[PDB]
Amino acid sequence: TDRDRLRPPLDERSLRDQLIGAGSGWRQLDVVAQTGSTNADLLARAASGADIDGVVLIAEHQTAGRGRHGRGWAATARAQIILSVGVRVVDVPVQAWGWLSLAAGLAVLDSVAPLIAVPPAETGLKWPNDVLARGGKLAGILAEVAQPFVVLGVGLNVTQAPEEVDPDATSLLDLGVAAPDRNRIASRLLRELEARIIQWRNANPQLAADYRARSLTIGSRVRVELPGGQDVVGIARDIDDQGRLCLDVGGRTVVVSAGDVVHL
Ligand SMILES: Nc1ncnc2c1ncn2[C@H]1CC[C@@H](CNS(=O)(=O)NC(=O)CCCC[C@@H]2SC[C@@H]3NC(=O)N[C@@H]32)C1
Repeated sequence: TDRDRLRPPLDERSLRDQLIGAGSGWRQLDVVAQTGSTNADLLARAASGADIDGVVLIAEHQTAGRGRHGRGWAATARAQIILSVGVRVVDVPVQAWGWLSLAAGLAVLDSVAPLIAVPPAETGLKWPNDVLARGGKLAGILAEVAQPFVVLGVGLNVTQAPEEVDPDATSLLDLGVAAPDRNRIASRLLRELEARIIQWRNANPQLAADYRARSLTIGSRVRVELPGGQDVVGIARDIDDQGRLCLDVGGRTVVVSAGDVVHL
């Protein structure tokens, strides 16, 4: 397609020089031409004994991507920022691990927000793992547990056309960013991510506060599709200390640990 001219490759050397060294917590960064799933790859490293804390894996293309709840993730080469990072979590109470996922979405949003000229309506965070812009899914986040680690995965649509991946998707290009630079965006993303991970590890109240400020879900009428197929309709009110969504259902509180949110 014509978007190929807007998709130059990543510069691995430059990313390493920016992100590895004094002042940074990232220990390793690799760019691979392609793989099945960056999340699976880092999980596999950990499963064979690797210390993956602060390890970054970026793929130009991903052929067997994973979404939440056994779903998939679609991509074409060089159209997204596709990455996974390792996070040691055993030092943090297990009940707080759900916030690491929310923190990642916040980091992704903050990394790309200033690139848009004028933010259209419905731009922000949808619980529990969506970055939305103009109602479209700009990025998806997947967290997978492999004690003592969590592997955090990010799929961010940079020039990816919705016709290539999913009808409800959007990208920076489709949001009016004419020539997005994936090298600059990747660096910004990883720096934002480091800060949010540190905040999460230290239970900094600003993490929850900043998330709330960018939430599209809180205050909205929602239908939540639960694991198992059930739907619950209510109004989202808050996120608890476990990262769970708190719903007002006719005056009753229903707290949801996992589900698919539709804003009504
Ligand atoms: N590229 C896409 N953009 C927007 N929506 C998409 C795209 N591809 C598929 N979709 C739809 C089709 C299935 C839906 C999956 N939604 S979900 O259940 O909330 N899961 C997610 O959003 C988590 C996605 C995480 C993908 C990252 S990419 C690198 C890392 N490795 C990996 O295999 N997964 C993560 C979204």
